[PDB]
Amino acid sequence: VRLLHLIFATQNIYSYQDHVPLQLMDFAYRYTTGTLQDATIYSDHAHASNAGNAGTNAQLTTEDIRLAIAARTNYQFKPVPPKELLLELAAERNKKPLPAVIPTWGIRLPPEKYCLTGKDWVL
Amino acid sequence: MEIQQMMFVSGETNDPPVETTSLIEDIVRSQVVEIVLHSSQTALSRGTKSIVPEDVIFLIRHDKAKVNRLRTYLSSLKRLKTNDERTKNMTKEEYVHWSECRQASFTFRKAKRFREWCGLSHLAESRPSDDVIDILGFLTFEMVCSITEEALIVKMLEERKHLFDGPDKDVRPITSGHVLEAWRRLQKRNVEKKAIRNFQGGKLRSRVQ
Amino acid sequence: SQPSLKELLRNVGADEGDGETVIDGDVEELLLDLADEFVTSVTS
Amino acid sequence: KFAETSEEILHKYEKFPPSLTFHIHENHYRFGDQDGVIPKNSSVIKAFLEYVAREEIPPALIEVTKDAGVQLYEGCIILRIYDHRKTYTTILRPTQLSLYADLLYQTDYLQVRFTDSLSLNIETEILTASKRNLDLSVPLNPHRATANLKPEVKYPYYDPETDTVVHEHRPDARGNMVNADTVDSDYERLMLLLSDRFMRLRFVEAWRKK
Amino acid sequence: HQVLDGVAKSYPLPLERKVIMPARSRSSFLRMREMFAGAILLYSRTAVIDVDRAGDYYFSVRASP
Amino acid sequence: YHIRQQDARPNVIKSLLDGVGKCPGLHLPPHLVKYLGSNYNAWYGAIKLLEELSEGQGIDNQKISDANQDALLEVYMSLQEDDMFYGTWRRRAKYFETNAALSYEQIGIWDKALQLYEAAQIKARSGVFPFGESEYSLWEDHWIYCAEKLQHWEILTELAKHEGFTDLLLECGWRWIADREPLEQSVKTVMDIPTPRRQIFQTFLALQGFSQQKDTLQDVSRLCDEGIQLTLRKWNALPQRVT
Amino acid sequence: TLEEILEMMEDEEFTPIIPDAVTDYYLAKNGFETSDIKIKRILALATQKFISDIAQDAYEYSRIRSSSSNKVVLTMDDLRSALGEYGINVKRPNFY
Amino acid sequence: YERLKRDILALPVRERRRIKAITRESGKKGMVNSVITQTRQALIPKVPVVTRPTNVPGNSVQWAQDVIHGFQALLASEIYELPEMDNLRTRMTGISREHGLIGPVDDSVIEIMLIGLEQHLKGIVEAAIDIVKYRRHTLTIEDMYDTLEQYPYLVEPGGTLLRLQSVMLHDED
Repeated sequence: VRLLHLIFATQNIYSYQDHVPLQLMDFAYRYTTGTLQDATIYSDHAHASNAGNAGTNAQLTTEDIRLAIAARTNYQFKPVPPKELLLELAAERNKKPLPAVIPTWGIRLPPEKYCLTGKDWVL
Repeated sequence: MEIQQMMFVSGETNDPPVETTSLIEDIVRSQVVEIVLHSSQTALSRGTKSIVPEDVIFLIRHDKAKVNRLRTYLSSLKRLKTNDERTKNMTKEEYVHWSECRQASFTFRKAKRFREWCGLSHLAESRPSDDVIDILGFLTFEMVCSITEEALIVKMLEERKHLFDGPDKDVRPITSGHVLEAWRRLQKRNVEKKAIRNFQGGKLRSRVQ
Repeated sequence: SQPSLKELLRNVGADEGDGETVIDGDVEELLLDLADEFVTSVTS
Repeated sequence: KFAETSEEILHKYEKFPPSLTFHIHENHYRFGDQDGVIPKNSSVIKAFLEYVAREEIPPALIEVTKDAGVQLYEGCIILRIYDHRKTYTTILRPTQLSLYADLLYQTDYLQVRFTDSLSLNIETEILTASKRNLDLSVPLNPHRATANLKPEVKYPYYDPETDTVVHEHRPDARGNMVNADTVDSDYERLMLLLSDRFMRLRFVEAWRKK
Repeated sequence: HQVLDGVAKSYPLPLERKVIMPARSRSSFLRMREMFAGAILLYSRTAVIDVDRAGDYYFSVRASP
Repeated sequence: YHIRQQDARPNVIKSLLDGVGKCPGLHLPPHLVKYLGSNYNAWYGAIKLLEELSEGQGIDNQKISDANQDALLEVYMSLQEDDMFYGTWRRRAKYFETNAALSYEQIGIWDKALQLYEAAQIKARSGVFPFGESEYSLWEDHWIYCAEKLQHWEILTELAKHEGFTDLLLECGWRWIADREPLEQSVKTVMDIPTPRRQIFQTFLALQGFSQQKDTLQDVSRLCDEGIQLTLRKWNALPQRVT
Repeated sequence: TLEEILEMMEDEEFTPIIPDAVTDYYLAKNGFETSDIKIKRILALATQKFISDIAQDAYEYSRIRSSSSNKVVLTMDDLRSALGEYGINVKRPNFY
Repeated sequence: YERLKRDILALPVRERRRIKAITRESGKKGMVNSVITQTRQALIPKVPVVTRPTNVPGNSVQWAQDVIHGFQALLASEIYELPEMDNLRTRMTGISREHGLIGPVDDSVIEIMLIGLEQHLKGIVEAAIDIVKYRRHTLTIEDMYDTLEQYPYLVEPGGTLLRLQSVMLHDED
């Protein structure tokens, strides 16, 4: 799609390979199918389905779509930078002292039985 | 689920209260409605409204096939032999009760209420046959027998003068938690050969048995 | 009114019979935290 | 006149009370004008005391401390502890989480047209530099950025018999050893069945004032 | 022509974003917060959401001292 | 056995609790004795047990001795003897400001009684004295007992605005045609678990709705009929001699 | 058993369809070197078996499609179904 | 290409639709897209306070005493056992009021939730057991990190995995 090239133009990336637009459009189709599918399930849920209790009539307001998307981003879609979590977590790590030692001009390795000894693997 | 309580007795064990039997009733109903959902969807995707046996046997598509074929035609193994050999016995009509459960499945005659109690609003333009009703009877019976086996297994894995009012004839084996653990166990996810996409993220899938 | 810990130990004593006794301070805390996160997300 | 030091902040910045006084008498915990008292509740005050045995202000003081004091009460704190077995004081400082909290409570007003990610970012480029006009930017020569004095080493050698040898530090934990730490009056409990065991002064002291 | 280049300034948005915030961190924070709040000076710094017209993304604040 | 539904003449609980007190050596828990004696019958079969534990020997535990005294002091309050209520309290209480205010209150001058309660709580609140869990249910409840004996009904209006319970329904109610709609729904939040007091609020607003024609007559006859039968059940739970 | 299975991989009697060179490349990609030949043939074999399993899934799901009791093509519906029945995710292609 | 691209885009009749999308959308009171305000507004407790234009039913006034009580519970991971009903109920009321609902949780929710929980954890530990031994052993933290590297679809990311990669301490310390 030419409009996908137009959207590429926003990020200064005019060097595509022409498989990307097919692929990303396929992707968005898949994604929105799933989205407005489970939103339709939730529109059914407000319409109180089981093995025969009532009908199924579709409106699909925006709230249902919002629900169907928040569930997806519950386990996907790299969220806002979780800075505070990382700050406190890293303060918990950044708490116990350095070793304050001298291996005296070499490399200090972990002890063997934590080192690997990359021999030819064998039974 | 009087038939299920009889079927639960047929497997091995006795004395479920109403709780476990209503729960098992819900279990079987859910399994079966899912089966018919999938089979109807597949047929209509092939482009036919009538529900058929070829889809449903392939819907199981597993060692689940040899036993089902025998049930239609009429209309490991050492353990099932050894346990039955241990059972061999008589009196107070010992072998007699065994038969009751075999010929009191929903497919025996009561096909109508078995069809109606489960979902039937689906496929309003068509209506399935009684052959599939008998089939479902087979599947429901096998499911009840399996669930009971796992419940007993987990139960076992857990491990003065008489006052004459305790009858010494009452036992309490089976309850909600046992069946729940068993039905977790049976949802062994897939053989795990169907969840090999090991390093990723996200998941969803339905399952039977 | 009514006349007034063995949940995890029962959750794990019934998994295996060859010991496999987990350690607190390293493993158990992980699991408790996972459970907490699960309940919070679900009820939300 | 650089003053971004640790011990000097306590030695010089002294003899004035913008502080928060603590109070201890071996059973309760208190600070400031507190109507109530805190017992040995490890859910809270041990989280506090963990920090205060170090020199970090916890992240959470800031917003109440800000709305309470309009001035002459911030930048850092010192805490006034006094036992009843003396009086003692010791200093606490920021951690970059306190500083990020100093940006949060600014977000409860003017959430729109505020260019948050821009303005509240560039704010730190000025603040962080301004807090710290004492950095130690001074090199020193290694054996690696000159020549004629590259040293010798004898750990990564080649024995004639054995293949090669290396340097690998030394624990005391062996194999098949103990893994880690452990997994962790009923007459009175029977004799206390069905036991189930100053706000109304607050709403009357206002009316007695009126 | 260039009118469309000048117009193409969409600035799309999502609907909802996640925020990675566990129970433990915010719980300790809020706990110590209301402790100090009741000690020095509900009265804490809280949001206000209406039972209706929710589903929005930012809400106002009480800011009661 | 649900309500262990005897609730009849010399029944099982009365005959079991009065058989315990005749044998020394067993010492049934005091808040169960208070519950069994009040709910079924045999009040005086319960004071035989809650005085046997208090006096005589000591039980060699402070937390069994204080839970006995609280179980005793709401038996005396239920049977409305105050002279044994106010004499068990000041035998027990530890401050001086509450041994003064309890004794200025069973005499009956309620102006020097309330002053010694607000001067009792300021002996607390960062005072060094520990003051107990009970003796703090005496300060905040007999400040509001004397402040409603003295008829200060505007001060404890704004007090009961904040907590919010039957005390708001009682003082703001009687001290109903124009403010009926806030009063009617606030009754029905507390009209469950009914008592002989709460039916008088339910009946009276059904009567002043009949005055404006909002409520029909017949309903006040049914509301007075089913309410009297609850007043009957509280009379039958009391001892035989009229006190 | 198991020990026969590495008695057998060594000689030419059982040499997986996947050539030794390609598996060596894919071992190396995901980071594994060893101067044994058994193990590489074995991972070859397991992969061969897994693809055979999706093969039979496709065969049967094609056999259901019409006339239970211009040649065969394993199309996107057959694949959509079998890959789905696994854990392989949804194939929702499109046009326009 | 850019000029020719815009000309070809004008070749389609959607040049008019392209010409109209010049404004700033989200014609609402707002949809902020920043970070810090998302965080803060997703950190403070909310309060479901209600209007009353003509009548807002429910017959049970909204409170935020419940939210404070919910955030104050001795939640899991301090204690050594999965929470019994009461704790979980106290925590939920808090979350429901904090999101903008009203009415009390009805004592069946807690139990189904416990059920799903213990099922979850049995799955996880079964995975780790499938790691360590093929067919007297004892399990560690590293095996659980291994299995949460293999199978991460089990746990939702955030909060704990980052915390998991900050507890892997070395032997001497």
